[PDB]
Amino acid sequence: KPVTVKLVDSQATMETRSLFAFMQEQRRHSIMFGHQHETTQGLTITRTDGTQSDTFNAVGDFAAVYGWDTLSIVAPKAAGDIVAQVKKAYARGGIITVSSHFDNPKTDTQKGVWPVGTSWDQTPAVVDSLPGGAYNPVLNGYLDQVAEWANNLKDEQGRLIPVIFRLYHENTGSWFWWGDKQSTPEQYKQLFRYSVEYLRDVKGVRNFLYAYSPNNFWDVTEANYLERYPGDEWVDVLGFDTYGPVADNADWFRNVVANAALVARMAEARGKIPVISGIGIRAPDIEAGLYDNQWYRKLISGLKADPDAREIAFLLVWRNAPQGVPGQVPHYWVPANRPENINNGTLEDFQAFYADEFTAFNRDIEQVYQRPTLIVK
Ligand SMILES: OC[C@H]1O[C@@H](O[C@H]2[C@H](O)[C@H](O)[C@@H](O)O[C@@H]2CO)[C@@H](O)[C@@H](O)[C@@H]1O
Ligand code: NA
Ligand SMILES: [Zn+2]
Repeated sequence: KPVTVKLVDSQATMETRSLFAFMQEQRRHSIMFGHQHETTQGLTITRTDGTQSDTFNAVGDFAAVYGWDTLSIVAPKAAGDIVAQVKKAYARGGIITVSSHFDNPKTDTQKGVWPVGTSWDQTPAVVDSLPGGAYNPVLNGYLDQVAEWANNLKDEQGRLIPVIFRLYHENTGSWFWWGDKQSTPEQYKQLFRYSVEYLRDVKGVRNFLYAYSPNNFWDVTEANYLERYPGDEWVDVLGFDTYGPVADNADWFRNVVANAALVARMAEARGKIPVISGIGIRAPDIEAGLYDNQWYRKLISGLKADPDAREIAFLLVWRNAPQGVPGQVPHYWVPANRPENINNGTLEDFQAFYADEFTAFNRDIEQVYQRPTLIVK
């Protein structure tokens, strides 16, 4: 049966429309597991060509949702090209999402001392990057490259590969140049809308669903989520990102569930897909060598028990850095099939999460892209 969909891009390809329809249905039957750099970064992988993952080595299947970033698309592509690996993920029926760690359009010529000129350069650049602003051409250059990438991202039959494109995330904090100290809510909304319009209307991107993802709220209300929300005309996917303590984390887990419940209820009301677009133990705790060997079991237990939170389409955890990060300190979220994670109980935790009937990995999702749809618009 053909389902009626209303997308940000009413001219989206049939496969893109199908992806939306798939998640609309699937989300009330499972939660898909997502992983950033699934087949491009791992502690246990010997090839980064898109054929291996730490997830696969841990549980025998890939993540259902594959996350990557504009750090692999926009010059200087610090994270490396991902076209081949995206194509491999799509060929095995996976779902692709790309987040936007854009450089700072006001300061990107000044790179040298980290974090100058990067997403993490907190110099406000929202006002300055909108049309009329001096750095609008710099932002447009980034968007040009995203569009060229999207417009040429084709499968073996020459059809465009759908991507869930997540823009200006974690915007309710101030660690990024598009954050809440860097912009009024109206200015942020304009940046998001301008960028979607540029991609869709100026550059003709037809294979994107658009995702919005602030941080978790501690005062979990619709009014709070709506303050910087770009609007129903501009967003297909309602998400949030949340990172918590490794220890004494019951309150944080309740907050995860509350935020997921909110986005799920909002998504049903607004005809959107609710997701958790980024979730994990906070990086500093992992980097200190700490672990919670019940983390994944607590996550799935809490989510599936709640009648609203359970309705999210996916949750995504962050990258498994093969050599960690400079402190080298560990920086990974999927427990690896190796002595350290066997011994500390985290591998068992993740294997139990995989075994859970409500989690969906890559072999658990079928006919994602061939569903008939009608479009409103
Ligand atoms: O891959 C881009 C950088 O990602 C960082 O990880 C952050 C991420 O920026 C988000 O804030 C959220 O997902 O939390 C993640 C973990 O703290 C780090 O992995 C950097 O090393 C990357 O360059
Ligand atoms: Na679900
Ligand atoms: Zn159903």
